[PDB]
Amino acid sequence: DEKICAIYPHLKDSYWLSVNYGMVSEAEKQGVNLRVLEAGGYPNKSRQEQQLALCTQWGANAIILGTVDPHAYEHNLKSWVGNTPVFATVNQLDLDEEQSTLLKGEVGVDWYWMGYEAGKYLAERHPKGSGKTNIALLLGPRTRGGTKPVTTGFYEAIKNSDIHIVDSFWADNDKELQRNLVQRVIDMGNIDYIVGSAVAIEAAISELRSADKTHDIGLVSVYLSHGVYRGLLRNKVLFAPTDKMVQQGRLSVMQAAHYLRHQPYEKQASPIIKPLTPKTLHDDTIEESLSPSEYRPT
Amino acid sequence: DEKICAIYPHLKDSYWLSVNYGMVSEAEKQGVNLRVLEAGGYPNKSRQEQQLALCTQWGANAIILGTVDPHAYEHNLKSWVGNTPVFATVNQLDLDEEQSTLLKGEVGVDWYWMGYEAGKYLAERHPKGSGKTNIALLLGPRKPVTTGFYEAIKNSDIHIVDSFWADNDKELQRNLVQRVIDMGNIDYIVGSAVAIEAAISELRSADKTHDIGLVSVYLSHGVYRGLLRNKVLFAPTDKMVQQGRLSVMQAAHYLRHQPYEKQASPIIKPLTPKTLHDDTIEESLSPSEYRPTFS
Amino acid sequence: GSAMIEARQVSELSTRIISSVQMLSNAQNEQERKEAGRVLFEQLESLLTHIKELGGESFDSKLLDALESNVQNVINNLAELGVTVERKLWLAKEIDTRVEEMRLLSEELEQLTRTQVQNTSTIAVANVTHIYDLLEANKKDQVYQALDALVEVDLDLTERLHELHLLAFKMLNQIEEARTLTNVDRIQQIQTAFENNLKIMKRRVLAVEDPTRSKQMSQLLTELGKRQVVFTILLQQYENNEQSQQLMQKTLELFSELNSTVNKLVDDS
Amino acid sequence: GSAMIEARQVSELSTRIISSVQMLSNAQNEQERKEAGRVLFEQLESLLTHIKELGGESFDSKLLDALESNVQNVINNLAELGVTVERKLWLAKEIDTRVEEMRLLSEELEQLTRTQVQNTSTIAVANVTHIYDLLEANKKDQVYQALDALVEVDLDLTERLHELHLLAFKMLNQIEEARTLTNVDRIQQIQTAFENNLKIMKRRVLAVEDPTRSKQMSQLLTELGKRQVVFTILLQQYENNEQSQQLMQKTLELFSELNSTVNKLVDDSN
Repeated sequence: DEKICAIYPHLKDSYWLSVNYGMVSEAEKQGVNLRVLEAGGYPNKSRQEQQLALCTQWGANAIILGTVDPHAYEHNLKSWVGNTPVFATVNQLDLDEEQSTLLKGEVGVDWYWMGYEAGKYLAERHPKGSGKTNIALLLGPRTRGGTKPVTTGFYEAIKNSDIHIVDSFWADNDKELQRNLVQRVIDMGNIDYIVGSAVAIEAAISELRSADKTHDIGLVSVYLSHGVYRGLLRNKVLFAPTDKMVQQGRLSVMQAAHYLRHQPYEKQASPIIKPLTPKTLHDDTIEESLSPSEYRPT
Repeated sequence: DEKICAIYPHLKDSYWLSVNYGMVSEAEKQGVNLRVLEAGGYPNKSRQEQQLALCTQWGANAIILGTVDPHAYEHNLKSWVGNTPVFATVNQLDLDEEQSTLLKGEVGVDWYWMGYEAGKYLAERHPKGSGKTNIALLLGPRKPVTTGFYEAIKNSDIHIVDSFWADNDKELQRNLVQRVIDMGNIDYIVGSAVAIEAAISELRSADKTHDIGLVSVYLSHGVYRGLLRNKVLFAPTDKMVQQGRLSVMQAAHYLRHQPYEKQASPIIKPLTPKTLHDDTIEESLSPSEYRPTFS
Repeated sequence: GSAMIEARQVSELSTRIISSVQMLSNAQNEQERKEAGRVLFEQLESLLTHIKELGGESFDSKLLDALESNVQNVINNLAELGVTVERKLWLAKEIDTRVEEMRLLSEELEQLTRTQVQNTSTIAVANVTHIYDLLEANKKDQVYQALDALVEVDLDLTERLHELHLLAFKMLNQIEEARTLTNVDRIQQIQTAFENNLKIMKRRVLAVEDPTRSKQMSQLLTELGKRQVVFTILLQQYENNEQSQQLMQKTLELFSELNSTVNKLVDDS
Repeated sequence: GSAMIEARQVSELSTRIISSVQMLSNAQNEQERKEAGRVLFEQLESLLTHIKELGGESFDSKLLDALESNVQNVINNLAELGVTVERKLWLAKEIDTRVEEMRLLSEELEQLTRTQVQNTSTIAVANVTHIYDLLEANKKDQVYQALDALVEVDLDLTERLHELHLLAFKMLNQIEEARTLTNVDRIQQIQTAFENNLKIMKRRVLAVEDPTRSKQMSQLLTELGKRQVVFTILLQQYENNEQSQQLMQKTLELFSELNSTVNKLVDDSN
């Protein structure tokens, strides 16, 4: 019986459909009172500010916020929640010296090590000299840890080796916009591998089959999803770094549940990224990653 | 490589996707250049007309027509197709004493029996004296299918509470199913394949599965997969796929001066969960992975 | 006599009043309306003094009656016109406000149904990925069941939502079109449509995947159903403008009538 | 002398005309137009005769020059409203026509993509029914193969076409709204949204596997793209209306100048 209000940016990804299982399951395991309000979309800032204000009205002691933007409540958070202590759940929450006075704990995995984990897999599969390998980058839009954060990460792990980037295509993470990006890729010709979002890769899986190049282009994800997973389970996908979502959720619940019972909790927590391959699918780790089946967001 | 042009009333159905497989398959054997057009919906009477014309402009040596309405070309068929020979396909095409000059053959099963089979199944399971049985009829819009079902139940203990009429849309029929589930006075639901296909899902969510019997009046991949899981009881197949092959065989034969029977009408084969004959299914439903083809 | 001196002014004002009411009819905010009203008030006051004076140049009991009537009808006409502009501004603000609210609501509903669509697909991948592990262990009896659901519920749900989502999208479009609707026929068409479409979604929504979400939506549809007034208010805006037009027409007809009388009074003088 | 009865007869026809134009500009068909025309034509000819008489009684040149322009300007104005009403009716009929042609096309496209949504749906059930026979004959390796092609093919496609249908639907809705659009803003908003949705679909459809249907869909989108002018035409109606309303406001001003001059002529003569 404790007021904990989780504010997601949406609940469409399997990414958050999982981060959900994490706060949910870690809420009945700590017997707290957690309610979930999803902004319905990233460009739905106005709706989150209100749901954020709705949380307070509901009387939320501490609220776990998954912002639809880092610089959204940078100079205003308190102005929507007051003395309420906020806990960043999955995204960077940049506050001011004044606003910051609210943040008591924050979970979040530096994506740099997700791109790194991905490039490391290919630099180890194509060591310098092994033979020039042309690759295609289909990461995502041009902001939310889908570029420079992951890029530089990927870039580093790939620099001193025989892996060349033919090019890179940006586009929102809509399956259709990415599919289009994949198709263009298949048409180029020199592409050996495609490293992109779980969205991109999922599309590539169907596109490579529909175009009989299933075994001609290797798929490497920059994160995991119920789709990219099934692909690993069927060699349709090669690699994929899992930043354990289900657990990333539990972490946030615990953080606030502890700060509200004065127990010790890690201020700046972040699970450890685990490398996954077609056979390297350790059950214990996929459990703290992707939600169960037959399940349903609650 | 004669030109045969087939015009269906639509192609949303499992029933018509199947008729299609049959024609495409048959065309491949007969070695004829088939072309398929589809009015897009029974109402689109006007669009079917333009398509008939479109067939003629293509230079169709023969036209296999699946009319959207019986009397749609009763007095003007020659005005759309001209003098090209036409073959009635699945539905009854009524023509004039001047128009019939064009009809050189016709496949098709009378819907009266399609329902009769449903009536007999229920009646032969609940005979006069056995005990009362209540049923709701989700037969779609608002006839032959009905008449037959009625004539095949008047001498048993099958009481028809009411027939909830509506268009053959999954969501529209689903709603009608739900109502029935609330009358709590129903035992068996005898409706379209669409109705039945929906019922399988609604009952599964109200544990009424093993509480309400589903008796469809025609086949659909959905209804069949239902009989194959015993989640459906009856289902009369008018062998859709065969019906399609028949028309292509009829036409190509006419154009080649070969022997063929004009009023070909398959024998309706009854179905139950226990008696699933492999043959009947191949000459009734399109194969797995088969997608509508038009050339 | 000296009547022709007043009569002219009356004719001069008559033409200014007619100009002033058009100015007023064009008012777009509370100020423009107020200033226009200011000028219209003065001008009309002047018209009344000259009409009064022109009345002394006659003793025909019947004629002056008619005159006084023309005067009265002109006074009421201009006042109703004013009432009309007052309403034009009220109804504008009120429809924009109410439509904005509705947009927000139906927009949320459309996004909600969308999210359900994408969850339902993700869970399909999973429900299948589970058929895999279930198959290897050879529990073929279960794999059978797991397939039946994948069709009876998992697959069948995907269509249900696609439909719901189309209805919500339709609704959202109707609301988006509503804020600038001025065609009486169209307003009624959408109104009838919007109502019927809300009924359909009210029950089609009850049979979704999660019951706790069939509440979120049933609530949004309740908030929207209560907002259906806006269409009647759109018809009220239609009628208000219609009447405004008719009044301005009569304004001209009322003045050529007033002046027609001041002429006959400038003769018998 | 009798400049009065003339100047008054004019000042009256002036206010009598202002109504005849507000009527003509309101005509909703070709019959009503002719009518208003005559009612106006008559009234105008009278005014002219009466201006001749009144104008002959004053031998003031500067004023007669002003009266000629006054009368001419009024004529020019009524001639323009006339044109304006011809365009009004012309446009309304062009819009109703062009818009119906798009609605039939858009409707077909909607039903066409709806069909593919239903097929893919059916086909998917048929494909799962297949796995049933595979699982019975315990052909394990195959069962896995079908499951794979249930996700990579059926599920994927379903979502794929659901969207295509959504877009085709979104377009029909825009067209259903087009017919009665009169708000210059909304018109442009719809106009841009139409072109964007048409580019996207032209794109999406092209990449779809269905051979025969990819062409049909493409054919419908091309026919629809060629009819986009209707939005320009809708904006022309916006414009024509603004002109008409602006002309009629000039009418007052003009008949206001005419009476102001005739009165100055009266003062001169008498």
